[PDB]
Amino acid sequence: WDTKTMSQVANNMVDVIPMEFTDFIVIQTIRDAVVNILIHFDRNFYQKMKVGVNPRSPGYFIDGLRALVKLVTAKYQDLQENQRFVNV
Amino acid sequence: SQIYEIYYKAIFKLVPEFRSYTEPFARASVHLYNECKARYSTGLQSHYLFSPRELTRLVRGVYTAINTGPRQTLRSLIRLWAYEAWRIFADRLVGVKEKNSFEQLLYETVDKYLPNQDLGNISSTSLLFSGLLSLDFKEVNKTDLVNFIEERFKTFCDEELEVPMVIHESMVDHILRIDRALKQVQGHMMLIGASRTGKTI
Amino acid sequence: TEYKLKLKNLEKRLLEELNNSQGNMLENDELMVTLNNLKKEAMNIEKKLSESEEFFPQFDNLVEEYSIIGKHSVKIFSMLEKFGQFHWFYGISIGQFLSCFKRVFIKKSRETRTRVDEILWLLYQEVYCQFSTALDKKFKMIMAMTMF
Amino acid sequence: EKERWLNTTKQFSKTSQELIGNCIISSIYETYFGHLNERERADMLVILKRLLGKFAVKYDVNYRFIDYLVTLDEKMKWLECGLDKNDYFLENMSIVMNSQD
Repeated sequence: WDTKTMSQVANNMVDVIPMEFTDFIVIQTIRDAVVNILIHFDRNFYQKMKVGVNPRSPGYFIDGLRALVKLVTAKYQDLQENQRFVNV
Repeated sequence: SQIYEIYYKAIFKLVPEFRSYTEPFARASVHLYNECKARYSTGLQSHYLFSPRELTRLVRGVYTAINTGPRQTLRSLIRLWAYEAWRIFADRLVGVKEKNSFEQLLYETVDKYLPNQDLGNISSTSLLFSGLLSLDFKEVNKTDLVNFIEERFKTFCDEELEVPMVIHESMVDHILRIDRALKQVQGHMMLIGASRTGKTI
Repeated sequence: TEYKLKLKNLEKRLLEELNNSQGNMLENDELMVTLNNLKKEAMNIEKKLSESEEFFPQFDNLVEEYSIIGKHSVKIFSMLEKFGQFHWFYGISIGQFLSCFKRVFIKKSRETRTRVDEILWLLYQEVYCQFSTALDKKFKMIMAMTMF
Repeated sequence: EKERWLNTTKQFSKTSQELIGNCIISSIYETYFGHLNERERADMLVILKRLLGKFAVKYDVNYRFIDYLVTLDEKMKWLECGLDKNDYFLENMSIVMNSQD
């Protein structure tokens, strides 16, 4: 999967926007920074761990993205619940 | 070159206005071939194996795209030849270095035998020929194909197996390749998707 | 984690008790002692965090000497595992290695007596003493030379 | 004095801006770290943490995957069913149980 294609898929995955706040170091979008982190980690993972004459291709990337969405939604819900409790 | 010039003559009975361009198209097709077998040999990959059968496939693809295509201008003809040359020679290539090598080789061949300034981006991502949208096999716009694929993929996801995925730039070109493969009579094709690329889907 | 769970529990108890006992008087001092006990049980979390800010770096500094020990331990175990590879009787497990490594401190306790260096060398000595018996003279001397 | 204890309201905002990087670390664990050794996991953890540091993303400094994603009740249930003491085995069990898409 070409890095451009990976970024396209990651951008269409995090179209849900539970997150907020700035990019301290200048595109300059939050989700773009997150997907760049994920892409670089996928590349470094395939570079460091797996031994072999370059046969494999990113499959952990998709599952990681989906699990990240799931977990972020759960965490936003729980955090709002806690904040509401303490506010009342 | 002589045999395939005769082939190009025989297929250019559908567009006699370019009867003078029957020879340069053959030589170029041969020159491309002569280079494609030289640069990409069995030393690089086990499947870099070319033959006159590829030239026959190229002529056949040119004829198939003309016989069910609108009136072809010189630009349309050379871009059609380029599309089929890509689909026959370069789809089997591996890595990126070698794909750019073939792209520049196509540019060199065209510059050698077809002197024209009407060319655009000859890369496989810019020229797209599909019989899906148009009634005929015609070069269409990018955004048109993207929207068409999205709207058809929604229904394909609702009727058949439910699978969410992201339509990206490479998916369109690969879908076009699979379409031109499944359209011809004796359609057979093997995909080397390492995994999760969704060759199956 | 336990005091955080109990903190949420006590917050919920207090809140649910405030809806009913708002009209009661003399409840003042009772809720006073309640929330004061809560104040102390929360300053307990504060204390544990404060001492954690001092404890975690000590841990991250102590890990290095014991990793210096662990490298040698795992290489000796790899040697003994290759012994097991060569012949079927020289097999060796992790449990025996860990037991032999524990025996070293019992010996020092009885002795009553740079600590890292001495304990590493005691590891070597005890490994030789314990695992020399299940080998034949050839491999006895092989292990001796290799561990030296 | 309880009016004073209300300051966790201001602490919330600081605790929130880091949940993004924390969920990043957790998803990367769940997906990749399943088939990695202790040393391998530590090394890839350091790599991911420095990638998060080079980017403008907050993440919890005192971060423990186990404490972050497992609840105390499940952490008790697993051990009660016979899971080993190794933090490595706890991480493995948590990966097995939590995500099951």
